Amino acid sequence: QSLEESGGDLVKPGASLTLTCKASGLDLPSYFMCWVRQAPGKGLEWIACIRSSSNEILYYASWAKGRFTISKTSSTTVTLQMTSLTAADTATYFCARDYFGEGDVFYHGGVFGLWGSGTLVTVSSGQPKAPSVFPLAPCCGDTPSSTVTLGCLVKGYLPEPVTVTWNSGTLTNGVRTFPSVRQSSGLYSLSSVVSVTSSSQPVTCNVAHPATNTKVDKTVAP
Amino acid sequence: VVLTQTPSSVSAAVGGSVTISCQSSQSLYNNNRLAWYQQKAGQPPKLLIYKASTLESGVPSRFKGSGAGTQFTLTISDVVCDDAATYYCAGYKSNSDDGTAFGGGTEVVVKGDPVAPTVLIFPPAADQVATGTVTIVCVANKYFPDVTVTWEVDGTTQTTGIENSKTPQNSADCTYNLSSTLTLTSTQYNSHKEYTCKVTQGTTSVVQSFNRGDC
Ligand SMILES: CC(=O)N[C@H]1[C@H](O[C@H]2[C@@H](O)[C@@H](CO)O[C@@H](O[C@H]3[C@H](O)[C@@H](O)[C@H](OC[C@@H]4O[C@@H](C(O)O)[C@H](O)[C@@H]4O[C@@H]4O[C@H](CO)[C@H](O)[C@H](O[C@]5(C(=O)O)C[C@H](O)[C@@H](NC(C)=O)[C@H]([C@H](O)[C@H](O)CO)O5)[C@H]4O)O[C@@H]3CO)[C@@H]2O)O[C@H](CO[C@@H]2O[C@H](CO)[C@@H](O[C@@H]3O[C@H](CO)[C@H](O)[C@H](O)[C@H]3O)[C@H](O)[C@H]2O)[C@@H](O[C@@H]2O[C@H](CO)[C@H](O)[C@H](O[C@]3(C(=O)O)C[C@H](O)[C@@H](NC(C)=O)[C@H]([C@H](O)[C@H](O)CO)O3)[C@H]2O)[C@@H]1O
Repeated sequence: QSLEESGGDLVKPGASLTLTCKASGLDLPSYFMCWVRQAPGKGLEWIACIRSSSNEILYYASWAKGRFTISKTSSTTVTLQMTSLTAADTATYFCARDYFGEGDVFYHGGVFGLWGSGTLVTVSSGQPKAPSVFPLAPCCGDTPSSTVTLGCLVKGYLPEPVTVTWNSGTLTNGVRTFPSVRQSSGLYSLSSVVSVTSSSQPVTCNVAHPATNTKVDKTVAP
Repeated sequence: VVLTQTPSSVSAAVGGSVTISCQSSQSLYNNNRLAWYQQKAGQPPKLLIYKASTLESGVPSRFKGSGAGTQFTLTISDVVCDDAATYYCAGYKSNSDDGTAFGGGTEVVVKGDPVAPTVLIFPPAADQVATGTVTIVCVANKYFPDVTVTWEVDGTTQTTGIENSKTPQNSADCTYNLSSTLTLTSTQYNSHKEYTCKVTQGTTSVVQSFNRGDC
């Protein structure tokens, strides 16, 4: 049981784009499979559901029908064909299963128990940009302490997302990765810090940006 | 169908109670197809309650669903810090246009016991000035309740070039963390000397500072 959604580079307004949802350890046609979306810092918005087997049932949101098309391309995949995309269509697009059980019987109706992680679609005229990464350390005239807070500044990237780990995901404790913030220009910046006991040896932050296929590694010293 | 979720925002003390109300424009299918969700940053929504009142497996009795027809409520009792999140109602009428809808959302802020922030300032790496623009980072750790931030350069307050970002509440202790950045041209940075970051939590303040090239 996993849904893994895929699709969507950064795209220019006017363009079309197709998302896919692959299903692992579960067959899609017998359940109502839907697409939902969430714009940055905004609420959930239902788009459409489909059940492929028996009598084929489709239904859409009023703002979706005519522009977006939901369909089934296999027994483990459902698609969303988007068209005439605008900047307001920038969101994370989830894929979910509308279903609940009650003994010998199946039902459905706004009951989304199973969701995929999402696939960020970004509609913008801007050109993609990999992040400049800089180390964050305390000023060098300070006295070395027992513990120390060090970080990475991930500056000026597009589109979202970037992912920050530390020592390839082994160093988890003490880690504080802040939400991205958009500039006036359109680029995103982001910070991640971590606390460690001096004598432990050196912290490396790993900054992935799958949009540009860039993956930076930065080692930080006090 | 349209769901009207209320309130949009609510605060609650630990061990207190929260009450969220959904109101649908039309009767829902069988007078009971409303579900409640919990969402935290970076994750998809978790299903808490379905069919208006059935608990999903693994969800505590602390979450109660009630209502029928057009009016539905979620009550969270004995509020823990892990309950700090955004909650959503989701309703269904029928297999037709606008048949399923999500409510606007409610943000649950949990009043944990107050903590003052420690402040770190981070001067720009040597790399930055060479790129023309330079940005200076200031972080505020393990704190509650919220803070504002002020930037000075040579004792004069700053209006532009500023960007703040705040962590969700900690699921263990209810504290925020905040990062604030100040951005300048290299000619602005290489003119002035004393660079300051002033965090404020009502009465308490924490200034943190550094002089350019004390390095
Ligand atoms: C789940 C649910 O919902 N449940 C619910 C119920 O329901 C039900 C109903 O609906 C019925 C009717 O008909 O139906 C059913 O259905 C079903 C069944 O069940 C089953 O079994 C079947 O199936 C199976 C089968 O088997 C086999 C054979 O045999 O062979 C087969 O297998 C089959 O199968 C199937 O197949 C097909 C093909 O062909 C298909 O496939 C299907 O699938 C499907 C499709 O189609 O697709 C899937 C999907 O998903 C679905 N959909 C959906 C949407 O879901 C579908 C569908 O379903 C279908 O199609 C349809 O057709 O499917 C497969 O499956 O099947 C069947 C079908 O039908 C069910 O179950 O109910 C109950 C009750 O309620 C109610 O109430 C109301 C009131 O409000 C009333 O009203 C009234 O009335 C009166 C008179 O009497 C007067 O007149 C008035 O005016 C009115 O108004 C009514 O009557 C009633 O009934 C319910 O319960 C409830 O619950 C809730 C919770 O939330 C609550 O608790 C309640 O309570 C109350 C009430 O009552 O309401 C509330 C209130 O408020 C109160 N009050 C105060 C507070 O004040 C009250 C009080 O308390 C009292 O009164 C005291 O006394 O309470 C309760 O009740 C349940 O839940």
